[PDB]
Amino acid sequence: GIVEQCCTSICSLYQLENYCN
Amino acid sequence: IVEQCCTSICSLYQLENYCN
Amino acid sequence: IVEQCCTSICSLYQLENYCN
Amino acid sequence: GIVEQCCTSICSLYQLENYCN
Amino acid sequence: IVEQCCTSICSLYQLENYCN
Amino acid sequence: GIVEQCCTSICSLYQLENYCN
Amino acid sequence: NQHLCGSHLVEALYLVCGERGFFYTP
Amino acid sequence: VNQHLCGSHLVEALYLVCGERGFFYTP
Amino acid sequence: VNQHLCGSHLVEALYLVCGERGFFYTP
Amino acid sequence: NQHLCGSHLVEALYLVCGERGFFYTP
Amino acid sequence: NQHLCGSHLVEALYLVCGERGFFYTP
Amino acid sequence: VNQHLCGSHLVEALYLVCGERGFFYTP
Ligand SMILES: [Cl-]
Ligand SMILES: [Cl-]
Ligand SMILES: [Zn+2]
Ligand SMILES: [Zn+2]
Repeated sequence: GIVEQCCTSICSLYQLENYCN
Repeated sequence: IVEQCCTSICSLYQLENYCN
Repeated sequence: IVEQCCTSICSLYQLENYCN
Repeated sequence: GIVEQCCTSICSLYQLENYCN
Repeated sequence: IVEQCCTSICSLYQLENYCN
Repeated sequence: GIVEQCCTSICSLYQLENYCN
Repeated sequence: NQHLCGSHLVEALYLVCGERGFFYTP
Repeated sequence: VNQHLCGSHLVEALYLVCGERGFFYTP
Repeated sequence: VNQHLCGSHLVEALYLVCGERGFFYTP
Repeated sequence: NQHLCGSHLVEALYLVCGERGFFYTP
Repeated sequence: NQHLCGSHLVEALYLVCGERGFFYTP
Repeated sequence: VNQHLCGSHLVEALYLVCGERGFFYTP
């Protein structure tokens, strides 16, 4: 999950753009 | 930057211009 | 939501409407 | 204290509304 | 404070007035 | 570095004013 | 700007909705 | 140091939650 | 508790990054 | 909005006042 | 206010630039 | 990961504190 993914390791703007609608 | 991005909303692209 | 809560300030109540 | 209470365990909006005037 | 610092930008000095 | 300095120990407003131009 | 409000809007939604999560659109 | 960043989000929440009622912040 | 402050910065980023496209937040 | 400023106001007060804490009212 | 935008501007720059860092001036 | 959320509050402070004087951010 977003949290699971991005609060353990630092996510790039690119990896965040995935959770967009 | 203030001039650019505070009157009209700047894209991730236009901002990236301001990186060091 | 922008229409609703960016012209007049929305209460915690009105926002709660926007939860998933 | 607010810090003592709410920075160790996650406080609900209800538990925060207590520190209001 | 809203009156003071939301019409004209307040300095670190003017804000410090509002500390408890 | 700013990070090195100020993310390990809490920096005062005065110590931050140093990284200003 | 209205974009600035959106930023404050989601933070709020974030605190209000919680585990329930939420959706934002413009 | 964690407590300091946390305090920052505390006052932000307190702001939304308290509103017109206002609040005092003490650590 | 770390995860909660983190979530806050997540949605902020998602906001900038997603933009007009919008997004859903779930923990 | 003026509400948006209040949000930025407290953050500032937060950094300026510190351990001393502070008060916010509208 | 325009000062409020500056606050949102740097946060953005912060997420966009990253390790590269960035500069802000008014 | 802590350092990243911290950096975010750093630049925010630097913004208030530096003001017209401005600043450069480097990690
Ligand atoms: Cl944080
Ligand atoms: Cl704003
Ligand atoms: Zn704002
Ligand atoms: Zn934070």
